[PDB]
Amino acid sequence: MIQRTPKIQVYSRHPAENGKSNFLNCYVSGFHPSDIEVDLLKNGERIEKVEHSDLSFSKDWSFYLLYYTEFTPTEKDEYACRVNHVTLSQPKIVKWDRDM
Amino acid sequence: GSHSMRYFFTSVSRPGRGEPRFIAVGYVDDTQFVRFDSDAASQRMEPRAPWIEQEGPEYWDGETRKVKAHSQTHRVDLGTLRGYYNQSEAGSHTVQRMYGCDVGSDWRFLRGYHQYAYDGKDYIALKEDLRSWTAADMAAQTTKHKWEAAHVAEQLRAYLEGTCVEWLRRYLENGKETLQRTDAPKTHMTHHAVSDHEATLRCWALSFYPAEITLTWQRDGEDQTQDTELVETRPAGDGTFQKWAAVVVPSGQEQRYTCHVQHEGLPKPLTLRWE
Amino acid sequence: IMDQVPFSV
Repeated sequence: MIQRTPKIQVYSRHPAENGKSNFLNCYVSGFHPSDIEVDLLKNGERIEKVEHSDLSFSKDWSFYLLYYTEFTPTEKDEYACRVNHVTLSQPKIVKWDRDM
Repeated sequence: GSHSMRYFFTSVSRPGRGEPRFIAVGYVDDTQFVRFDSDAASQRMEPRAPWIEQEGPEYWDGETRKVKAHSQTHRVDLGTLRGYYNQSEAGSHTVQRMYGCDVGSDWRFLRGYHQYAYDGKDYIALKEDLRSWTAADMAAQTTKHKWEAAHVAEQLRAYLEGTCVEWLRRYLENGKETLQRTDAPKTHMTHHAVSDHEATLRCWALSFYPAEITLTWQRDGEDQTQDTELVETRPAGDGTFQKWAAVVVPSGQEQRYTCHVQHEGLPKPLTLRWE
Repeated sequence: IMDQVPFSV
C-alpha cells in the first residue's frame, strides 16, 4: 500500500516578539494514509488547547492538516511539534526555531 | 484573476471500530467555506467562512442531506473495492474524491474535473471533454463499464458546466472582499553562518494570497534548482500563506546569489540581492 | 453547492 511521509513545519503566524500574543502552528503535509498523531509541545509537555483544520488533500491525493494554538513567546520557553505516523518508525520532534 | 471551486471527500474504513470515518470540505480558490465530519456531534454541513453564513436554512438542510448521501455511497464503495481487489476485512482502506470547476478572469468556464482515488492512487477520472473516463487499472475499468452504462458522465457534465460555475459566481460575489483580493508577498532574505566557511541564505515570502507563488535562487543568473530546499506553502492561520527557499553557500559568495519571487499581486516579479 | 448523490463504484 502507498505510504507517504509527513513534511512537518513548525512556525509562528507572525514574527515572534517576546511578550506579544501570536499563534504557534504545526503544519503537516504530503502524508498518506490519513491517520496521524500531532501534538504541540511546550518545554517538552503536551499543550492541551490545540485546534486543528479539517482534513483536506492536494492534487496528488496526499493529506494536509494545520494544528495551532494561541501562545505568547518568551526567551526561556521552548516549543515543538511531535508527530507519529505509520511512515515514522519513532515519533518525530521538530523544534520551533524563531531565527530562520 | 482566475478562480476555482472544489469539493474534497475522504472516507476511511476502520473495521471493528464501527462505520467508516467520513470528512468533506469545500473550497473557493484557497479559502475553505464548508465542512462535514461523520464523527462530530452536530451531523450537519457547517460554515467555515463568514460569507457562506448568509445562506438560508434550505441551503444548510440540502447540503447536509447531500453530504450524508455522499457518505453512504462511499460506505458502499469501500465494500465494493475490497471485492474488486480481493482484499481482506482486517485492514483499513481509503477512498478519496474531488470535483469542481475553474473559470477564467472573466468568470467563464475553463475546465471541469471529477476524480477518485483508492488507497492514495488514481482510480478513475473524468477526462477533459467531460464525456469519457480514464481508468487507472483493471478494477477501475469495471467501474468504467458501469458508469458508461449508467450515463454518469452526462449528469456530471451538466453539474460542472452549469451549477458548479453558477454557484462559484455567486460565492465570488458574496465573498468579494476576501475571495477577490490579492495580498502581495512581503519578502526578505536571511543570512546565518552554519560554520566559518558556509552560510544558509533563505528567501522568505510572508502574508500572501492566493497561495500560488514561485520562489527561486539564481547564482550569477543561473538557477540553483537542485541545490535549493523549497518548503511546502503553508497557511499562516489568518487566511494568508508563507513559503521559503534556502541554499547553503560558501561565505564570501553571497553577492553572486539572488532570490526571485513571482506572485499575482506583485506589479513586477521581484529580485532580492545581497548588495 | 455540491453535486447530487454520486453513483457507486
